[PDB]
Amino acid sequence: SGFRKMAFPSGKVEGCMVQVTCGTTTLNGLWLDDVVYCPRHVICTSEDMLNPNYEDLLIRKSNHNFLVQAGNVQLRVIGHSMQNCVLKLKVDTANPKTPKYKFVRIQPGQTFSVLACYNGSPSGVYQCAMRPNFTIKGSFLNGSCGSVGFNIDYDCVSFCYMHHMELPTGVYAGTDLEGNFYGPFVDRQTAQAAGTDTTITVNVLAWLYAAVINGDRWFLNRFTTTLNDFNLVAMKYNYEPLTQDHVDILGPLSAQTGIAVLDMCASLKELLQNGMNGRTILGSALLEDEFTPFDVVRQC
Amino acid sequence: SGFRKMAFPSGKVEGCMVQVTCGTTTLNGLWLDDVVYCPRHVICTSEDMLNPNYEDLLIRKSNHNFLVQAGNVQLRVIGHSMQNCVLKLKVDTANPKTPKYKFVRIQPGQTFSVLACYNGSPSGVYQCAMRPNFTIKGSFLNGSCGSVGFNIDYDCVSFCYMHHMELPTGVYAGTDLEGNFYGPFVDRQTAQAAGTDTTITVNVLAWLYAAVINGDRWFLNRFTTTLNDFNLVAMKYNYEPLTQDHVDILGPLSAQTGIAVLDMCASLKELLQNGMNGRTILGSALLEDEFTPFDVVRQCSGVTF
Repeated sequence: SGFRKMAFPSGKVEGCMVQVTCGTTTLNGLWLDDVVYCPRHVICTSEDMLNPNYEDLLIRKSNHNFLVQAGNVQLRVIGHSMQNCVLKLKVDTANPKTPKYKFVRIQPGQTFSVLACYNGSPSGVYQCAMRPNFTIKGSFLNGSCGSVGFNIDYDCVSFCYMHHMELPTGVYAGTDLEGNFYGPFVDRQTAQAAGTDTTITVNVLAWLYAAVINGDRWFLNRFTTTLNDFNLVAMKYNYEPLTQDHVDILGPLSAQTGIAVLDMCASLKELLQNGMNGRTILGSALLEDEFTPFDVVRQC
Repeated sequence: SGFRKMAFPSGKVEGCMVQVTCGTTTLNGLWLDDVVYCPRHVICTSEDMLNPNYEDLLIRKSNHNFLVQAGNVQLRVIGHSMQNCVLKLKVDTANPKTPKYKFVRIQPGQTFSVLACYNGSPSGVYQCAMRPNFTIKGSFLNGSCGSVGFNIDYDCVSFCYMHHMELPTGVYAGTDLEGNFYGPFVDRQTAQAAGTDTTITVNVLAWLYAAVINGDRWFLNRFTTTLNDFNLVAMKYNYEPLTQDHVDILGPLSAQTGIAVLDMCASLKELLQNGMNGRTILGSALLEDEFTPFDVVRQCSGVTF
C-alpha cells in the first residue's frame, strides 16, 4: 500500500546541463558529445520576441557571441547552426559525462521527468505528461528555458522535451530535441490557442487499477459497458476515446486484478456521471491522468 | 503559472547508493567515506523479524555474511557494528563520490526528497513530508528498505531519513542516520499504532500563498480572524494549532502578496467550514499540506544547487 508520482533519478541529466548566454539573455543548454543544444530564442531581445526573424538575427551572431559555461568551465564554441527551433553550438570538447542517449518524439499521453534548471544549474525534478493538447503542466519560471524532459531505461536517457515558452494563458510549450514544437505553437510572444485539454482515458484507467492493487476499491460497481457506449460518455466529459490498442495496453493490469477492462470502464463511467461524492482515490479528490499503464506496472 | 511537487536533484545521492545482501535479504545501503549505512534488520530472517534480539543476532554474524555491491563492483566488508537501528559496515574502499554531507534530525511537518532504490539501484525520486505522527506517505515496495531522504543546501546534502518499515496499516516508518526512529516505531514485525495524524496548517497556508503568487485567488475573502479564534476552528478539523513562530515563517510570503497572515487564516477557515464546492486550487481538489513555506519560496524564486 503506497502510490506516488515519481520522477527518474536526475544524475545522468545533471551532468549535461550548461549555461548559454548570448548578449543579455541567459538560459539552459544540453551538452552531449561536442554539441550544446538550446532554444534559438537565446538570440532574441525582449523586443525581438514579439515578432522575431530568427534567420536575420542569427546572421548577426558569431561563434564568440555564444558564452557557454559548464559549471566553472568555459567551453569554446567552434560552430553554430539552427535546426528548427533549436540552436546547436559545436564546442571543441566532448562532454566527458555524456550518457548513453536517444532523441525521441513522444506521443500525447506519455509521461516524462523534467529537470528544471536556472542559469545552467539544477533546481528540481518532477514528473509530467505530454497533454493531448501538447501542453505540459509544469513549473517553469523566467530562465528555465532549455530545461529538458526525459525518460531513463536502464543506462539510456531518452530526451523528449526542451522547454521554450509560456503562453499568455499560463500553460507551457516546447520542442523535441530536433527543435520541432509539440503542438501548433511557435517561439513568438503572441496569442496562441491550445486546443481543448482532454483527459487521458487510458491513464485514468491505469490509475484505477493501481487503486485496486493498493486496496482502494470503493468505486468498483456491478456494471459493464462496451467501447462504443463508454466512448459516448467519454466524449461528453472531454475524455480521449478508448481504442482496442488502449485495452490491450491495460491487459497486464486486468490480469493482475481480475477486472476486465470494460468492467473498469463501467466503474469510470459511473464516476464521471455521478462524481466522486467527496471521496478520494489513492488520496486524490479528482481522477488522475498522468500515470501511464507502464508507470503503474513499474511502481506496482 | 505552475506549481509542482518538486524533488531535489538526486545526482549527489545516486553516487552513494549500494546493495547490501545478508543471507536471503537484499536491501539498500548508503556509502559515505568507508562506511555503508543500512537498516539493521538486514541481518534478520523472516522469522527473526517477529521478535528479534538484535544484539544476539549481530554477534552470530560475520563480515563474510555481508555482500555489498556498488554497481558490478563487490566491496569488501572489513567490519560491522550497530548504532541504534542502523548497521554500519566498514568497507576497504572510501566512496570517491562522497558529497559534502550532514546528518540531521528533521521536525514533523518538514519536507525532504526520497531516492527510492531497489537492490541498490536508484529507481525514482519524490518529495515527501514527515507527518505530524512521524509516518511517511510514500511508495516503498519490497527491496526499498535503506532508501534515504534528504535536503540539499547549496552543495551540502543533509540526510534526514532512512526507510526501515512498512506497518500493517500500509504507512511507513524509519530513522535518522544515527539510527533513531522517528515516532514510537520499532524494527519488529508487529502491530504498531501510529498516532492520530493532523494536517500541517502552516504548510496549507504556504500553499495558498503559492496559489495567489500563481494567479489563483478565488478563495481570498475580506474577513479577519485572531490566532486563538482560528485555532478553535483548526482543532475541530484536525489541523495543527498555528503559533506565532508559524506566522513569522509565513511573513515573506505575506510581504510578496500583500495578504496579511491572519487574513489568509480567515480564508482557510472559510475553506474548512464551507468546503471548496467543487473548485480547485493549483489544480488540486483538496488542501495540500506537503509544501513548507521554504519550499514555496524556493520554487517561486528558482533556487538552484
